[PDB]
Amino acid sequence: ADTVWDPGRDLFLWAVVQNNRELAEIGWEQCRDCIAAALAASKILRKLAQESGEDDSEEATEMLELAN
Amino acid sequence: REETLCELYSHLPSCFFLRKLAKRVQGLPGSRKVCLSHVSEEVRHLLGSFTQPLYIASRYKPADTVWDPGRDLFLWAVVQNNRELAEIGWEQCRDCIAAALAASKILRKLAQESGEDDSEEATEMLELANHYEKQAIGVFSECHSWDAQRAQKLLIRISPSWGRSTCLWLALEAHDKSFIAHSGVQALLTQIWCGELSVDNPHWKVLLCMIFFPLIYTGFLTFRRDEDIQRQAERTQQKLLKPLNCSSRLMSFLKSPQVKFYWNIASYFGFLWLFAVVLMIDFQTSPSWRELLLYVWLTSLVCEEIRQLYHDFDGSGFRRKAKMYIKDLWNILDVLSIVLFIAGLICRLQASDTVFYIGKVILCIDFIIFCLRLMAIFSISRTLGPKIIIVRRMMLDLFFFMFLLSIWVVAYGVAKQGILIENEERLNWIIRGAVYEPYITIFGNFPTNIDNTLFDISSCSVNASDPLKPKCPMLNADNTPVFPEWLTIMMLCVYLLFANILLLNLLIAIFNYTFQEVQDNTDTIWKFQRYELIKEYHSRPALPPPFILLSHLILFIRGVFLRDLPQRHKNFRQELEQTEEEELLSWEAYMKDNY
Amino acid sequence: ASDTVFYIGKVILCIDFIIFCLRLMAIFSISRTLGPKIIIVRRMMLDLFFFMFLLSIWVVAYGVAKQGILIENEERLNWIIRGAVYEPYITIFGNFPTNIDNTLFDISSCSVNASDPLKPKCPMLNADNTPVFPEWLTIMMLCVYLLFANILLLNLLIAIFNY
Ligand SMILES: [Ca+2]
Repeated sequence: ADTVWDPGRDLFLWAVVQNNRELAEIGWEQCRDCIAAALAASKILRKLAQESGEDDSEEATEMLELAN
Repeated sequence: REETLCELYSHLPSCFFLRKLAKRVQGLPGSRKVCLSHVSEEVRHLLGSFTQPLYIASRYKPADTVWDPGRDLFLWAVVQNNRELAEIGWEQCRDCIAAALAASKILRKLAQESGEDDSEEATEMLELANHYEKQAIGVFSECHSWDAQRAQKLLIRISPSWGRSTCLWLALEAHDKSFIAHSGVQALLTQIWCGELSVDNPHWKVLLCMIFFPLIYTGFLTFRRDEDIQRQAERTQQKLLKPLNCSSRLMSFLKSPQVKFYWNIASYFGFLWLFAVVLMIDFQTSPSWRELLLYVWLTSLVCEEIRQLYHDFDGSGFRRKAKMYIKDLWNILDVLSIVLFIAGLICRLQASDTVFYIGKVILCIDFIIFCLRLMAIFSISRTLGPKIIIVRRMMLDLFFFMFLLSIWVVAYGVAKQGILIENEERLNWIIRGAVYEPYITIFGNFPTNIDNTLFDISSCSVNASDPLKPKCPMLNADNTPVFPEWLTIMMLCVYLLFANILLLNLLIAIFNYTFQEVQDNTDTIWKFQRYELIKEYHSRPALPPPFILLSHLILFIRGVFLRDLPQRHKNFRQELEQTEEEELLSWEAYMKDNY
Repeated sequence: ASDTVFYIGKVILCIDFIIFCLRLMAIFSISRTLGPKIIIVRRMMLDLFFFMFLLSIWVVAYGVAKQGILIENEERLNWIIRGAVYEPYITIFGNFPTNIDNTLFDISSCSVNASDPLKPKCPMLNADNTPVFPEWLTIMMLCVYLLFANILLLNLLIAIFNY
């Protein structure tokens, strides 16, 4: 029930969850703490790459390379 | 104009295609007058025996044979292996997902059957074939993202410009691995495989509803109809073609291929258990009642094979049907199994005791053929051609090494029996102690292999002992061999080393190398197999092979009265309406330029 | 306090001991996370089961044929399974000189129906002390079966697990 309002972490999450290589890199420098944000993005990308199933042209290459 | 092109085929440079056409004309540029059908014959031989001819002679720009000028320069530039003149020719084409795959198949077949020259036919032709495969994958993956529901219409139509053949058959006949690893083709194949029933049903639910019939009626299985009419009607309306009714759902569930696969494999296991109990427990002098079911079963199975021969394709020629029917491999296994069973059934009621045993042996061999016909379904692939390419080479190399080992073991055997035994007048002991024992020796363990002393079981005092005794080694003193035992051990060590290590390691090197290449080849083998299952379990009637004659009665009675199943295949091959066709082709030409 | 369940409880405690001794090895080898185990356990167990099914078909075929050709109909069902699925299954692991165990009459008794004390029925004889079926066909068939079962399938199994 903390729920702080940080505008830096909104564009970064919105750009990570749709797999945008060049729009999350713009979003990352606006963040406040950047050792938690990168690791949270890496975990979201690896889980979302795992549970795709159907399409493996996107979810393997793009998502695992962006997570690394 | 016509015949400007005929001269264009006349001016072709020296190539393997030109050598084939020159061999055909028996029964250099500018001299000849090549008719187009003479080309069209060899084009069919490279493209496949299935398709219709491309060029009807003196029927140009008038048995479809549409006149498209885009597909002439592209074919003329592909068949002479021009990397930079077929790329110019490709953008002038009308449909470019069929053209690239047809070019890929022509290049791979022409690269295979060259034989003599392998500087050109390996590198240039296989690289160009992979190039056009990649171009087709790029165009289709551009088309699939934009609409995702017209792409499946695009993969299944008939193009008249390539011999009335569909794009999917050109794709999977030439073994294009990266075009079938793509997602849209797999979604289309899963949509065919699941049939009337909607996807996302889990695996166990299908079998559990196959066990209990009203469980499907209780809403346990999602279907295509209900989900489609629930989403389609509501989504369109709220943002702004009949309901399945009382007794149709039973036939709709029994028409599915996925359920039909399980209901055929269970009956096949039942057949194997029935034949296993009949062959061993009760095989009486007279045919018992249990053994009659076997004969009724086969009769139904032979009628099933005759119906597959009739209505797998619609070629309308008896050579045209049988020539492609025998080109299978699973059908070959079935043909051999039925022939062995018929020979057994001829011999089995001889009423003379001499042939009663031989018939039982024939039925045992037929059982081995049936139990291998099981494994053919889940492991081997359908195509007759690619098997020979590796079976011949590896069997030939195996035979050569085996011959090389057999020479060595015969040498060791003849010498070893030569040195320590008096001339033997019995020929059976010669082979039994010269080829048999050194052959069995090399597989034995090295401490066990030392079995050497003068006199244990050999008897030689009066000629030879008849009850299974070899002649003794010659003795100088009482209980001694004139030949020292340590020379025998030294010679056994040399023979054992050279035979045990150096040759067998080469055998294990070759077989293991193929095994590692085969196992490490690909991950798309199972996906390719799915498509091999889909056709045969698609066409076959619903009811299992015990009651398949019940389906044969209806389908045979319907066949001669009024023509039934007017679309023989309606989920694979489709003939688009002419008003739709142009709008369909224009969309993919736009997507090609955008790509 | 009833003797029937006193033995079953001891068996249950032995299985519980096996679970405790594996709970030892879980500490020093395995990892905590439940999820990543299934990703490889499911695939490798499924591939293993498919190959094993493929081998079982072949050994059942060889067993049913081999007992089919040289024996009179057997009225006892236990010897059918015991000499059709058990012996070809134990054969393929044996050494090739040891695997040749073939002659007409050592331990089989068939003169009056079947001998009850653990004797299979004899192969049929035409002459005295001879099989009507030649022994070299049995060896030739054993060589084909032994080659195909011993090499080609098990090398694929060892290829996957070793990979
Ligand atoms: Ca068939």
